[PDB]
Amino acid sequence: DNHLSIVTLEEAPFVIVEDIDPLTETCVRNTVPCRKFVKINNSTNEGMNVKKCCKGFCIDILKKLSRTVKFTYDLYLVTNGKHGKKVNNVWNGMIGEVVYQRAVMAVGSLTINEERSEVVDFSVPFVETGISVMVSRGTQVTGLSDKKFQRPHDYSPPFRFGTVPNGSTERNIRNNYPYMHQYMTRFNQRGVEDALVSLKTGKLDAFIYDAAVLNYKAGRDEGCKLVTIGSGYIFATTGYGIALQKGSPWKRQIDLALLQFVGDGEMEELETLWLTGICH
Amino acid sequence: TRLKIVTIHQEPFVYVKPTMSDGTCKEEFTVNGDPVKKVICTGPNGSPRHTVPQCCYGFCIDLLIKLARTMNFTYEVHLVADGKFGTQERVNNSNKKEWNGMMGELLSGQADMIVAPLTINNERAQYIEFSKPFKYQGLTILVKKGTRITGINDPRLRNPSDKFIYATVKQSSVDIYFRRQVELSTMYRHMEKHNYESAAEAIQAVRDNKLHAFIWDSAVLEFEASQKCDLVTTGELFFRSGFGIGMRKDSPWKQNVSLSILKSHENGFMEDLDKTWVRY
Ligand SMILES: O=C(O)c1cc(=O)c2ccc(Cl)cc2[nH]1
Ligand SMILES: N[C@@H](CCC(=O)O)C(=O)O
Repeated sequence: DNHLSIVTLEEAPFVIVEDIDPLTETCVRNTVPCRKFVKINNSTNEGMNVKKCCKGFCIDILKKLSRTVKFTYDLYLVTNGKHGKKVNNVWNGMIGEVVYQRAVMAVGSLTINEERSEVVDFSVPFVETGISVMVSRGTQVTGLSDKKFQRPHDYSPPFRFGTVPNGSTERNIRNNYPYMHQYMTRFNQRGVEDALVSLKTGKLDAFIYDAAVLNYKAGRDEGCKLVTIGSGYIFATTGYGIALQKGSPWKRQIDLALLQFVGDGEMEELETLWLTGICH
Repeated sequence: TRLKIVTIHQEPFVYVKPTMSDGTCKEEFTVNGDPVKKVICTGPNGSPRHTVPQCCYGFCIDLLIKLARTMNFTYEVHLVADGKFGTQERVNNSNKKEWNGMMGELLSGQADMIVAPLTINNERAQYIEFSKPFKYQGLTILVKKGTRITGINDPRLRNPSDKFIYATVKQSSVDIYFRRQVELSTMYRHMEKHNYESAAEAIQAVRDNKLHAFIWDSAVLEFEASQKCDLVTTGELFFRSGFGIGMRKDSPWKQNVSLSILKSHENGFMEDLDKTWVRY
């Protein structure tokens, strides 16, 4: 068939989830239908698929691939985890939906890394990302190898920095910098908006996270007081890709379509439309 | 069994210098103090193309040495005989199209791998396999220190006049890219009045206030701003893409080359090459 199950995850501006208009029960404008499984209560696992609408940069990518590669789709939001983590040797999140064949492809702010590429096939990257470091203007740090991060108890008071756990950023820090990682779990942040609030009010000195999201947040920080270090510098450069099952037949035609959007200027215009900010 | 690697002279990714009078490579050192790793690469210097052994080094050579040790293969390097990256050109009589340059050598089996700053794009990916990018790049603008250009959407570029002259290299990949985009027609028309024959000449004209802005590869331009401190890059990158290693379809090395590149991004090896060869 060419009707595909596709999974995504909310993360502005890549994927933004909205309520459907109640009278019409239709998604209009630049949005597309998506469903999210929502539990009735905490005692059992009975639940309802709620009809929502989805928009954003990755959704515009999905709409373009659907026309060019010639498929239709049932988009749903992942509810078992987030982007993807191997937990007790079992992948959850969007990666897990693809590994375990509930989804033919995962679309969103999904970072390409080595361990995920052993269990899924990724498209070419369609947006550059990596790891950036956000601080309040004036906070001085050189990069991920700053001694303040690498050996934090060499300093008094110790530098306060954290990430949002369970994604590719935390996985990367765990693999390369064991002391830094175990130190920073004290400052784990539930999500990006918690972390920005913690920075602006001096409860946190630095927030380490996906470069594409941080550079977007910096570009519309109110007051332009939050900045990424090194003028938007990206460590461990990679990209977001579409995840497909190993050996998927869609991979070649998705890759070529994404590269065609690059060569026709369409990727440039989508970045300008969704990822521009006022601050600089 | 020895992989035939083809590459091209393109600083700072691949430098090409003569051998010493005994036929060895001269001992040299990087800023960081480490010895520069050099490999012998044969190739030329309507003329006859006498192939003679030369020295090759830089970002791409460092990468090759790492991939070879990592994936356990031996290699011999030569310079592309016609000196081109690779475009499709019509054979005489309008029979078919044939790839020239590194692309033609890879497809005809004169090489097994392209290790070069080879832009990933749709036309090439139809015919060869690219790794995941080993370097994410795009276009930026080189200007005299002091000059304020926000990027490709700056009014002095969108609304051109003789008061602010900008240009690229004639018949380069950039020139071709601009010519194909209808939304850039106004910009192409101004550039074709002023395009230069080589990057070196355009960079010199920026120095001598005959060109106000040079549109080119960001990696090259950041390398240039590192050296000559009267020039800077300015504005957000645009028309982003990446360089990939090129292999033939269903080559047995494709997946492991890509995983090794992802690994080297994630463990800081690639950022270390960026520091050694691209920025200062
Ligand atoms: O891959 C291509 O076709 C191509 C064309 C260029 O002019 C060029 C210039 C500089 C660099 Cl670092 C890479 C390049 N790649
Ligand atoms: N994009 C990341 C999530 C955010 C992060 O961990 O930086 C991932 O795919 O895991």
